[PDB]
Amino acid sequence: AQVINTNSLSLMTQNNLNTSQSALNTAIQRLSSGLRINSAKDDAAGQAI
Amino acid sequence: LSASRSRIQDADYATEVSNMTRAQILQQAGTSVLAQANQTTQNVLSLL
Amino acid sequence: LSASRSRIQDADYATEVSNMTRAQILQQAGTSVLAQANQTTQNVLSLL
Amino acid sequence: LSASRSRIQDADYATEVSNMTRAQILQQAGTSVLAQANQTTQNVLSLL
Repeated sequence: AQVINTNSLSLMTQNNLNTSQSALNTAIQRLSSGLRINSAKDDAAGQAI
Repeated sequence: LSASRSRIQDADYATEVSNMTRAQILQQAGTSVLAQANQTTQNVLSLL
Repeated sequence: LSASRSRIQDADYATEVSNMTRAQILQQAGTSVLAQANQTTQNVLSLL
Repeated sequence: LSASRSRIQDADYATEVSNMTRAQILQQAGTSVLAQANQTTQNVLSLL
């Protein structure tokens, strides 16, 4: 139905861009840094060893 | 949740546009008919 | 700290573009409907 | 294994772009024809 009050396709697309941005962020981070484990977030056990 | 609210709440256009046009035509028809019915009793005067 | 302040303070663009668009369309619709509703009372004069 | 999952799960682009185009033009045609249909019944008012 043609409703102009709310547009629920732009909502989907907006909610969908974020999951791409996240991967972009991690990829750019790793390349410049020079290594893989930049925090304890990546995995806890490897950092300790 | 926003999508479900929109379904319960919003208004569709084509429906109301059609209803509006339909309402206007009956207005004009009623006004014309009222004038026509109103001029009826003039004809009695001719009788005298 | 700078990242945190940015999170609290700065403004997205997709949301605002969407809101601006949906605002303008309503404005145009409202003006047209206003003209339509103004033209309403003409019929009464024809009754006379 | 990666190749096989890709074969199952991914989406192709030529097909979707073509579907999008063919869906938009139909929507425009439908809207114009609906307007044409709505404005049809005025001629009845002429006959009074």
